[PDB]
Amino acid sequence: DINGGGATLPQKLYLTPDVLTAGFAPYIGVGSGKGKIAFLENKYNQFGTDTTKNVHWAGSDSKLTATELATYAADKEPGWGKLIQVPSVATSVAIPFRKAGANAVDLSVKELCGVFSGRIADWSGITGAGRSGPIQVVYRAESSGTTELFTRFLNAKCTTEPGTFAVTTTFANSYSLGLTPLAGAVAATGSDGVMAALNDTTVAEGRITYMSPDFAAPTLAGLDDATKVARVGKGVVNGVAVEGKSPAAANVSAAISVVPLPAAADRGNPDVWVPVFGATTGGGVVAYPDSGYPILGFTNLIFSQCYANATQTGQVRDFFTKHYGTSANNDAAIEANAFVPLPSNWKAAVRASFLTASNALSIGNTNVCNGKGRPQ
Repeated sequence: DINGGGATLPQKLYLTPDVLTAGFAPYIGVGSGKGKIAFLENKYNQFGTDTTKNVHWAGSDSKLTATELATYAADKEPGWGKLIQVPSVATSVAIPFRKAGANAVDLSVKELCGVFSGRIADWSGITGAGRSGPIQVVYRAESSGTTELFTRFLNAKCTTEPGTFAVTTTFANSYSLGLTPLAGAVAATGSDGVMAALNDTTVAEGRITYMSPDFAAPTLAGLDDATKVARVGKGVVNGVAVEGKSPAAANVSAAISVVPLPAAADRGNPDVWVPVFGATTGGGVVAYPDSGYPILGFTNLIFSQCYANATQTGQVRDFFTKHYGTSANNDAAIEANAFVPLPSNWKAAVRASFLTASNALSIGNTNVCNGKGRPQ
């Protein structure tokens, strides 16, 4: 079997029957940090105790770092082939909370920033929410791609707090002044662990967090309940008050559709395949959108170009053919789990590099993978 795991943000998608195709073992959700280690170092111990198994792929919503890429290129690539890093689906980052009230909770970006910096410690500081009492932040204890996607937004947009947020996979390391300004912030492990803490009725109401939209509510409809999942984007544009949007996929799809393709000449560099958002467009960075739901990003796949086993090679190719297909694809399942399919031009680009047999980057390319590949 082909073994993968990593990011919890999309784990329920990858666990849905037939999203992963023949040969793929059930996906093991353990966090993006562990997913990257598992793949880069071939350490199945990050997935489970049966370390006779080899790792074949990972899900991650944390980008591979310069050091990770360079180390793999030097240590593993000569014998195993190039790694491949590609977007899987696009996603919002939802803000679920436990605080009763008939009023819609609609955070301005400034309010969001204050909640997560500690500047706003009481629900009464959220205009229009009709709520009062302490806010308690729940965050991911471990190295998390959800944290990376969220802190990338805070870094770009929270520009008038006392401190600043660094982009990181460890939330406790993000704010320059630390977590100390927050009173009783709670760390939990996994998307599921954070939601369990958020939903814990043995403690007082008031908790809030950042979350995969597939976990942030029991069903898609729940993402539109602003008494449980915050709208984000409240403000004033051209002199007129505007409401924020829910993190429903429909509210980020327009922004995703116009994300530029990875620069053609550099498509041999895995770093260019994962777009990141930022304050302004330029140098490969895509500006966070001024319309729709504001907090978005990509979750990604990490594979090898080459596998020692020919059956596994074909099975990986069959998965790419489905996941990036023009038709007979995973898009209905992607949408059903609160995510945004990749645009057609993105699917085509992924296929043209990693599937089309003649391409030097293609999975199982006979000239490149001659005598090479990750162990079965």
